Amino acid sequence: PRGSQIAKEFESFLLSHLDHYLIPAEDVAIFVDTHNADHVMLLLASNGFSRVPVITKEKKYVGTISISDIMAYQSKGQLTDWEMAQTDIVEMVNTKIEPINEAATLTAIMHKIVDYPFLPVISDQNDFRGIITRKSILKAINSLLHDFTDEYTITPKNND
Amino acid sequence: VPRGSQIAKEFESFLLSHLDHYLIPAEDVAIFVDTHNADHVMLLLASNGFSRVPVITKEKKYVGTISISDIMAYQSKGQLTDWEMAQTDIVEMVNTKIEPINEAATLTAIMHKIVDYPFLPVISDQNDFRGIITRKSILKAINSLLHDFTDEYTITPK
Ligand SMILES: [Pt+2]
Ligand SMILES: [Pt+2]
Repeated sequence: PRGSQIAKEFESFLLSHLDHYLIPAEDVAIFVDTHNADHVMLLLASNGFSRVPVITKEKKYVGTISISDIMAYQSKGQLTDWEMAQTDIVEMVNTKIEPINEAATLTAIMHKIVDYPFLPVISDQNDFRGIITRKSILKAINSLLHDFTDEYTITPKNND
Repeated sequence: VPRGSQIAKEFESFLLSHLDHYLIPAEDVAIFVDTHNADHVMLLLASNGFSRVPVITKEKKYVGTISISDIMAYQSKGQLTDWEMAQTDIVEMVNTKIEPINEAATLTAIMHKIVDYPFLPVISDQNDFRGIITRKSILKAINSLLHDFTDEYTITPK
């Protein structure tokens, strides 16, 4: 059979704080597929971002990029610094984090946010809608842990 | 004890009794020593997939954290040459912004602090490094809470 779902009461409460875990595309730092390998490497080391979403000039999701992705590509094809200043990031884009849909179940988001630091949210047409981070989920989880008892009563159950 | 807004005692009880393994021990956490040369640390951080790593002393005592952005910022601050950077240990570029939590910290405080930082170094009263609590390990426990809380508890509308 299929696995367990999160309690309907928890899913109901968290869906009243949707604004918290979904971070819109306009508030998320991104790189374009046509951007320079060396330039985004210098930028990733200055900003100190583990990995950043890569999108196209028409705002469509491509993958993610990190310093370790660029550095692995440099070793793989023995590319010099001058050659890296002429290479776009399309060729070294990480596609391991499978993007979730806008209509994803909160039970799936909770399972996937454990595995990845962030989940890119896309439309059925692959338009980058934004990201869901471990931090934004924990903000909503924190409100749940403090305010769940405002609309709900929890009583212990004895199974013995 | 005049405590403020606390997490529900039922949630705190469940998280403490079933999945208290969110306190990743010091033996399972990758670390750097404060004497490790900056360039080799930078090369290691760029080879492995790590945003920032805890820095402990030779005597397993907490010092701070290190990231590529910490080393690179120190390099431009003093426009240091690559041979000057080779001799340099990471203890001069260490990041002490993440204030370590105590072993005796409340779960309510851990939950407020894990939102702010990707991980919380857990230390003793003598600053002995005990391990870390990550956003990932907290989310594993939170996931078990969201699925199995109703095993020992009944939730009814108020
Ligand atoms: Pt690099
Ligand atoms: Pt560097």
